[PDB]
Amino acid sequence: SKRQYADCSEIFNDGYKLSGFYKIKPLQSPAEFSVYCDMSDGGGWTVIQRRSDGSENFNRGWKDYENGFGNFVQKHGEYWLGNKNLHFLTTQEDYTLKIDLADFEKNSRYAQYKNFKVGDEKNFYELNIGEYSGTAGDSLAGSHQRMKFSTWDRDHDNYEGNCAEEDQSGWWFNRCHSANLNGVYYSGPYTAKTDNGIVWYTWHGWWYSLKSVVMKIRPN
Ligand SMILES: [Ca+2]
Repeated sequence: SKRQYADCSEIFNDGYKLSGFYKIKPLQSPAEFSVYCDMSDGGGWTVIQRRSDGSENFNRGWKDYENGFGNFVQKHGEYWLGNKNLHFLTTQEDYTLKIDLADFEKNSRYAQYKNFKVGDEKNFYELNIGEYSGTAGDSLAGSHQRMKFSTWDRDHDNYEGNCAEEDQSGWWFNRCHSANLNGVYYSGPYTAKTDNGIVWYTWHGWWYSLKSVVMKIRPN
């Protein structure tokens, strides 16, 4: 006789108002897992990805991105929740995605997308996003195309080479000059053979890497 919570909004609505790591288990997820719950923006945000200081290596393969990786104890650690957990999370409810972005110049923006859904493994964790809102600009647009997740070892992009092999990261890739929040952690402006930093091109360039990123979700 144990109690399980489907996501962070159920935790917040049940009276837990403190931000931090909690155990949740989406309905069809076979096992519970630790997740960061951000309770500060009206409460009940389940953090699915975080970028903070460049500590974690995001240049991983398919199964690493499938299972999740990174730090799950530190308040400001970096992690990727995991594509299978993303699927189980988003399939149990209709969710809004919020992306909080910050600068190396004390500035912040955000983007919000309705109807955030990640498909199952057989469909390559396809990304579904709805209408855009916010202040960062919509960098996930080029009703959006339905793109599949790609890693260096599993190429599912619309580019001839391997997008994920060049950006050293997994993402829902289309053509590698789009936004990528799992890119290499640089300090603002950066130089390389490709734009493989953490980019939100509507706000900063394709050659300015952001300071912190928080991708979180909450029911609709
Ligand atoms: Ca390809």
